[PDB]
Amino acid sequence: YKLDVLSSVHFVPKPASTSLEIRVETPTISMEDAQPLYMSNASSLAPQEI
Amino acid sequence: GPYHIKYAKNGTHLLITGRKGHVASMDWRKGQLRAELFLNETCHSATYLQNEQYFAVAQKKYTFIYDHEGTELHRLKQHIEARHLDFLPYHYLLVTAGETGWLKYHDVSTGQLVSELRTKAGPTMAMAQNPWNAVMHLGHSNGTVSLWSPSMPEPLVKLLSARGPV
Amino acid sequence: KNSKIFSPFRIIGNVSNGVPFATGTLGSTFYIVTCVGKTFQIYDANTLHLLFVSEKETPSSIVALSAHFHYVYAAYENKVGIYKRGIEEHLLELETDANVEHLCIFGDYLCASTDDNSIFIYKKSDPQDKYPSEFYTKLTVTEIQGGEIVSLQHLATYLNKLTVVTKSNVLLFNVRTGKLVFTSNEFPDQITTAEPAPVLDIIALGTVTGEVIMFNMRKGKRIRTIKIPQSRISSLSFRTDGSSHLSVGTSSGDLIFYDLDRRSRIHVLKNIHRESYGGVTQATFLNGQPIIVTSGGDNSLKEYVFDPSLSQGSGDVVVQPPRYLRSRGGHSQPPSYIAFADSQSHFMLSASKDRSLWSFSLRKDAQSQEMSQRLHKKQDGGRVGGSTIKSKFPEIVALAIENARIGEWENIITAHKDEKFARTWDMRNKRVGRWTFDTTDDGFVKSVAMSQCGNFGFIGSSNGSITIYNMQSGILRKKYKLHKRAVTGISLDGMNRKMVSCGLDGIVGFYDFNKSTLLGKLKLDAPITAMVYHRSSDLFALALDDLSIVVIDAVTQRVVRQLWGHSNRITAFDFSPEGRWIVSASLDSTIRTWDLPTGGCIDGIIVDNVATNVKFSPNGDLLATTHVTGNGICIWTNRAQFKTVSTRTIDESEFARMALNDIDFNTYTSLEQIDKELLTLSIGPRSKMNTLLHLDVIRKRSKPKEAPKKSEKLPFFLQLSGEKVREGIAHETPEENKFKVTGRLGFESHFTKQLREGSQSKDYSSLLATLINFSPAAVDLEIRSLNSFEPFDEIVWFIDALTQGLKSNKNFELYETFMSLLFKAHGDVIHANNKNQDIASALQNWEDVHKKEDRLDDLVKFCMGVAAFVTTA
Amino acid sequence: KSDFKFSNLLGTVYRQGNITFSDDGKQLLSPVGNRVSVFDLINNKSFTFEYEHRKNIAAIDLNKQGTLLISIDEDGRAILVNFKARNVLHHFNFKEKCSAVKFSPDGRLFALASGRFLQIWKTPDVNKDRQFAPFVRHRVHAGHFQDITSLTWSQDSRFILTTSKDLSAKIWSVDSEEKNLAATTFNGHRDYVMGAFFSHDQEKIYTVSKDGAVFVWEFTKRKYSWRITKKHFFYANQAKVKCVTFHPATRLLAVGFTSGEFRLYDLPDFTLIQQLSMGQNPVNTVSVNQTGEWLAFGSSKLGQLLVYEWQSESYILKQQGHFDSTNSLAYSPDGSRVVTASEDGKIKVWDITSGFCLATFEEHTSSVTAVQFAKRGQVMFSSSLDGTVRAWDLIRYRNFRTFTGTERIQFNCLAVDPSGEVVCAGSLDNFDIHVWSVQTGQLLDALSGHEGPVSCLSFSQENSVLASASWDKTIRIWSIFGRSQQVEPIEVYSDVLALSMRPDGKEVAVSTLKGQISIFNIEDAKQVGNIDCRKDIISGRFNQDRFTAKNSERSKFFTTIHYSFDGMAIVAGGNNNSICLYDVPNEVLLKRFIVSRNMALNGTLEFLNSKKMTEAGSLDLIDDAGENSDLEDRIDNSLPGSQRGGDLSTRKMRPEVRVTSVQFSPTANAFAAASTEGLLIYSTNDTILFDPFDLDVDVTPHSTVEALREKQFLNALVMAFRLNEEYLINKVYEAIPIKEIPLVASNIPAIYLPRILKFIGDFAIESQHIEFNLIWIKALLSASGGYINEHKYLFSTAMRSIQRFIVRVAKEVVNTTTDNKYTYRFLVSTDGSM
RNA sequence: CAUUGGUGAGCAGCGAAGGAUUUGGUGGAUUACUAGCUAAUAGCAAUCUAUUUCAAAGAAUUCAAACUUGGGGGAAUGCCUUGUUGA
Repeated sequence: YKLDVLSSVHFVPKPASTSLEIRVETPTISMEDAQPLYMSNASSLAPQEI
Repeated sequence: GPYHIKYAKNGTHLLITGRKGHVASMDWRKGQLRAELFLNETCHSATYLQNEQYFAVAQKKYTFIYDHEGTELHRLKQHIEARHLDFLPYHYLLVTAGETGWLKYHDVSTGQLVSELRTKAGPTMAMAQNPWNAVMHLGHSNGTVSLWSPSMPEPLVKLLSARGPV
Repeated sequence: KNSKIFSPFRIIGNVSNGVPFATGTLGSTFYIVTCVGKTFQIYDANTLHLLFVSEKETPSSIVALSAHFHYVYAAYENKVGIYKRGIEEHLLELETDANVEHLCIFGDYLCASTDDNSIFIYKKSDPQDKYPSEFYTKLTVTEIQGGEIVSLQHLATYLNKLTVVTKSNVLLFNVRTGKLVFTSNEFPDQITTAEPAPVLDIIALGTVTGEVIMFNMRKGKRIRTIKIPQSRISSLSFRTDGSSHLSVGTSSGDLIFYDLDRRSRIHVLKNIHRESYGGVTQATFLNGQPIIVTSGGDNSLKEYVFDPSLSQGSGDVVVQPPRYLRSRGGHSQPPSYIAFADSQSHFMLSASKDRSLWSFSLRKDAQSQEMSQRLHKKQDGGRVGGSTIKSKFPEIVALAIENARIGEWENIITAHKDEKFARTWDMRNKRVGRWTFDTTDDGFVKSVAMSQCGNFGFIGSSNGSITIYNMQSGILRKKYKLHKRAVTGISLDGMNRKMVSCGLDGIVGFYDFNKSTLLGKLKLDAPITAMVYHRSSDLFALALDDLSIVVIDAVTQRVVRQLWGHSNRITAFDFSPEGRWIVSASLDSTIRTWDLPTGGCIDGIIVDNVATNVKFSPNGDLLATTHVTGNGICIWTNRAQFKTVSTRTIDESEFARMALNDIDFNTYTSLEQIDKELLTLSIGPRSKMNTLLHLDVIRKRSKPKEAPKKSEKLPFFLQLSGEKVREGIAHETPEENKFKVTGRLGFESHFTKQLREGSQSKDYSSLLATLINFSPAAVDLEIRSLNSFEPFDEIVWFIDALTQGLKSNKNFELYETFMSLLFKAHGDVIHANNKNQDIASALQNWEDVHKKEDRLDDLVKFCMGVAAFVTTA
Repeated sequence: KSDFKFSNLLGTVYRQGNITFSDDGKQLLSPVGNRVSVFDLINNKSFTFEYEHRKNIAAIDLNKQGTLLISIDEDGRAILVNFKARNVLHHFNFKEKCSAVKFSPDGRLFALASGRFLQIWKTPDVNKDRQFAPFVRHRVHAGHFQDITSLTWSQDSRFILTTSKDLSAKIWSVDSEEKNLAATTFNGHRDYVMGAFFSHDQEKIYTVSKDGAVFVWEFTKRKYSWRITKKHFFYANQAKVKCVTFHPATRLLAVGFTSGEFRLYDLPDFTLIQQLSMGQNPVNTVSVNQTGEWLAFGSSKLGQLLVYEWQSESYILKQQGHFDSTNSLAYSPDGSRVVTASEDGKIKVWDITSGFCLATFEEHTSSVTAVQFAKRGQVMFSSSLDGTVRAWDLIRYRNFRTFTGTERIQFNCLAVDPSGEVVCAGSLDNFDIHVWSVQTGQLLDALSGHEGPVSCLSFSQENSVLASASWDKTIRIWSIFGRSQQVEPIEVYSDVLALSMRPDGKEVAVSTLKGQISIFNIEDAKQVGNIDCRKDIISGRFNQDRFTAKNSERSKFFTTIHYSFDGMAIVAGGNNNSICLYDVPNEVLLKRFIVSRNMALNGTLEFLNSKKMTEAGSLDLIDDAGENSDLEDRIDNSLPGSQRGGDLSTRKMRPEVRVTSVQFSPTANAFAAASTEGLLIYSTNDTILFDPFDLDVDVTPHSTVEALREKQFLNALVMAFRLNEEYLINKVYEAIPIKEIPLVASNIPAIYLPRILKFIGDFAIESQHIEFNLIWIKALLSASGGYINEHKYLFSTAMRSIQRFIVRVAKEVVNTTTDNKYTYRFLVSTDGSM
């Protein structure tokens, strides 16, 4: 962090790597921020996934 | 401004330190300006050392020792956030206290921290040296006055002389 | 005379009208009170910054001003007002028609002298009262006693004595007893000024023939006599800085300083103020200071200072001459032209008959400055031709300004009287520019205009030729020759494509600026006098000689609106920034506002003095006008900017004697429902439909991620135990028997009572109305609390309520939402008892109405099929 | 056309100062840096006032009647603004750092805490016309020995409690006759008294100190005097009380601590109702609704704004904005939403109307440089300096794919094919354009030929060619699609900083380092126009600069440009205090907009006040951090040479006014510009201007109404358009019967067809007449469908607005209607028993 | 032959009781104008201080308090912590 800020964020990106993430089925509204509105109502997992 | 003033022990020289960082040393009788610093920094207080040749300035975070012509000699990295400065002329000790609540005695001649004492009473509000016996009196936010010596880690005396900060 | 769109705000550029200013001291500081027509202004002596202005304009012009500590006394006609911080605290009304002339306040006594040699004395009701209010007595000086009163003065250390100074001699009146204590010997020359000396018992008297007398009242004898032959003393003042100096102002505009100790003249300041306007009307030494403040009738206030002597010894002899320190001023004669310098309302440009151009600041007076006339050195290197004696440029008839290229090169063009070239100025430098634009056809300059880009300047000559120069290099580029008489207006559209001109010959020429071609020519009945072009709307109005304003659209070259009603020549007019109004002034002492959409006069004013110029602020907040009398600029506030103004045409006959509501206010409120057959949504936010359906999931998102910590010992009824408002469904109180599941009579909810009332009455209009008003949480709570047990009356009634709502075709998207919530909360109950006749019948009726509302689907499906196809292929 | 006005500011919900609830409780007033933003929570609407202070706002307050608002900056400069008319009444300078301002609950008087003096003034009457000195002083009180921290009005508008840094709270009586009633000073606090309040009965006075002690004062015998009957303590280990508020009716005490956690207390029992944490940053301001059920909190560091419903433990509002971080912006194809990319690495979707962040994404590790939507609109792509390009699926909020170069290059620009099947990104250290396949994620190819870093990219929406520009002083057109790959380089006089593609796909405009906008013909590769912009650009002198602004060459060029969707205008911005809107065919400046007027930002002023300059240097450059009382403020974490990409504490220099991106609204005559303070949106919505088209003397508002009464609908409608009055168009529009709509629609002249379509789209989105508007659209499309096809770009914005209405509100209604039909049939047809 | 090299000797042209260049000092602006001091619901502004004192209120086991240190290795004697001895 310190070196990146010192170099004005003109650094050389780190080597790429692969990692695994777990996605839990939930209503799409929950993932959104809290306001008196929602943008999408779908589920977080597609029909293939289920 | 505002300006904190400290005269020399013999009264021949005047040291002035503005809050915004205008520090000047002058012989006020003959109107000769010995040094003038325009440090772009917040200066709280300044004091003369053994004579007019050297003086100390308590800046934003560190205390700096300067020469007669204004040349910086030392940056006292050990003294942090000092707001009050005093010099014991017979012992050649420089004393500081500030927001850290730490009383530090520094020997100008040898340049070694003689002792650092923990006040444990929060930021120091006032300071005054007892010229007769060189005992330092610190006032605190709890309204007590503590007497200190460099050779005792605990205060010599504690006096309750106010209901609020001294 | 009162406008419905505009209201006076203040005057700009006027510092003093010539009445002697008053000086008052608050602590160590000093302030100066100067008269400006019917209002006075207070300046700080240290900076000459305006502090206060009188809250309201006095009915009559102020004649005298006296200030003591916080309070200021202003005399007008037969009334004396007392002001503090510019706000009137008390008004003293004298009981005689004679107008007040002179005013003196010492201690608790206020002395007012009327022009009939009557002195009115007012006293404080209480010793600690701030100002005198109570009427004490009246002292009258008869012709035998003395001549006309010159001034009222009070000398120090005199108990209850007023030193009345008359033309013939001086008198000493005891105000407490109202008796003539002493009468001075008659003086051969008429007295014009009096001033108490810093010494005791001595008052300096100034005669009409250049003689100053140090009259001693205690001895009643002359002490000294200064002589200034062929001069008239207008003011006197002593230096209290420890130096025995006396400053003598003269009506000639000169200020002389004498050293009383040495009997010598220190210096003379020549022509500090104009002789034509009264010279030095007032010149006062600031108490205990070397600064002397001078004023005159030329709308100027100056300060001079005496520097310390340059000689280490004999500083008394070697006296430095006074030095100009600071001053404030304005035009000496009424402004001839005005213009707003910038898009915001910061600065105004002004020109006057005194041959001076000023830049006036509305936001602060100190920022006001005069633009220099110092000329730049010629680029060629030849010597510039002009008189060695320096003179100001002639009066400015026209002005054009742009801010596209401010700071890059010249951005103002001005036209001068009887002059065959136009001068340029620089607003950033506040100095005359280095270019001069000549007509090149031996004609005077009548019109000046600039392009929006700030690169070109257009000059219209009295011989009909239009010359076009480049502002950066001042090189003549193009010359158009269509008009044979004077060109009185030139304008170019914002796009720099189409250019329009007008002249006294009556033709309106349309040119293509880029191609340099004559697009068209339009002839009007009468000679055209002026032009204003509105660049945003591409409309320009022309003031014809037949007392009409003709609005023309440059795009189509046709007259769109013609305005009638003025009884005399139109001096000036301007467009409103939105392009919807025109405000015009004429010689018949009226200012009319015209509404272009309806082409009628909506507002009318009658000005005491003819308004020579009218200008809107580009913001539209302010309207600035100048008048044939008065050195300042009248600023009006646009009331339409804070409320709607009716556009009903003004009554012509009533205006002459003095000398569909939605359409009137230019608004329209959409109907509740265009037709019964047409489906209409609810009158509210469109998120209400979404909030109701997905309430639970939205609230789950709202809950904090980590459970909040709370004290174990918490009141169980804390929410209810509230000192006293919350209007939620929970905070409902019953309104005033066998137990009933839904609600017991006298203990029933408001909604359920409405539901039961509707069922018997066979109309749920009241119930449907309150459903729409319920909050989304309240709506869910009521539906979910509906009785779900046999014989299922409430569910059946609710279905009948919603079914009625769908018939109305109003708010149908809530009724669909309510029915969706009913199935969500009671779907199983309906499903289990679908065979029950009551539920089956109520459900069947709902479907009958609901089936009809499928046309909306067809309309939506059609538009998507076409709109997708049209935009794509 | 070119009549734009500042409408609202997105990207920031709170910067500093005290947030206040409206008296009705349905609107929240939040100071956003230099302006005041108003959020209508119930109606889901927001607006930001046009008036602008010259420094950041410090205190605001709205009177109970809801008519007058007073806002004060950090220098004591005050502006009185008419809330309903949104216009400024007066400007007042109090000549000192006012800490708090509060209207009396009566509304007649308002009080000022200006240093150690309490100033009470009389409220100007809103109905009265503006005058030179509208304010009238009432009294000035000087009892405190140090600055006043806050003040509280009594419920009867008769007493004021003032709390100062003197470890004291002091009470005053508004009426001189009642001075004996309240002339007491409350002592005994170890630290600053943050707040003092009255109980509902007004017989009890509560005082709260920074150390965390609550004192309960009562008038009791030891003959009667105020005494501390009870003392309560917040046993916070190190957190200090930062803001305190009290609701007398509900006896609710909400306290915000420096640790970032707030507590709700019940007085005088001192029962802890709740304790929550918003984060690690201090809670700067806390406010209570009139009913007492909503509590609004704000944190300045991250610009958070939290409205908490302590009754239900729910968040009405939970938002966090960006300051000096927005690198780019993108409109959704329908224009309902705007996306922003921040240096934090977070992509946020903001709703234009409500003004709140719908969703946030945090996959990217480093600064996000660009964001772009696919033509379809469902999918979004973003690039970041971490070296990855990420595709986002908005329907499920998943990063369904991520692209990365083999050499791990930082990406600064991005372009997406209209088909959404190819993605190209550029860099400032590679000189090549990497290309990926969306479906596969494989790197298709690397385009080479540039001799300098690639600065920008864009796909032609029709021709599907790729235009790239670099600091190589050249532009290259790549025909990547097709059996044969061709490249056509075009030379330019200077480095190319931005590039915009015509919607037609026939021309491309480029902004160069010379301050020039040059338009080239893609097919012929020859210049067709040039616009000079160096003179138009307004650039300010920085406090640290040793050279004039006129001679300064810091930023006299436009780093971002965008076409209007019609194709006749360009909006440009850069690292300067100007947004310039040019007209392409005629190459003239339609208008210039000043981005900011905040003297806090470094680049605002062309000329700096000479009084600041001294023998040492600028007075501003002196660092006054040491004077601050709190340690956290004194700490300096600044790295010596950092310029960009770190927190504001790291830079050590003032923020610089600059515009990172600009775009036109697809569906409205508006454009949005991302800047340091936030996402400024300029729109032409108000339309107060009178801009008639083809008038005659016969055309008049009266004449149109006469036509309606005579049932001449077509003439009435046409005459309304010639006047171009919104109210008159609305009146005629709703007065045409349904039977006559097909006849009128088929007979409207072609010239007025774009105007009616624009009106319907804007009117339909918020109107209640869904069916009537759909009938009109059906009539217009059927009657003049072919004409709209021939001229797509004239009707582009109007058509997108109509589609938004048919998709975002109309489809939502039938979706709710149709599911009831099926839910109905299942319940009746199906057999339910047991 | 060319100097867009320096230094001079002179015209044409411009040209109203002279013209050109450089420079010290002060004043006004460079943010949007509600007045000075104090012990401030009022006094003062020529100050009082010969009523300026009393009364009332006012003291967290927070009895906590370096959020403040360039890296590596130690620290006899100091200092901190923990136990322990004898009073």
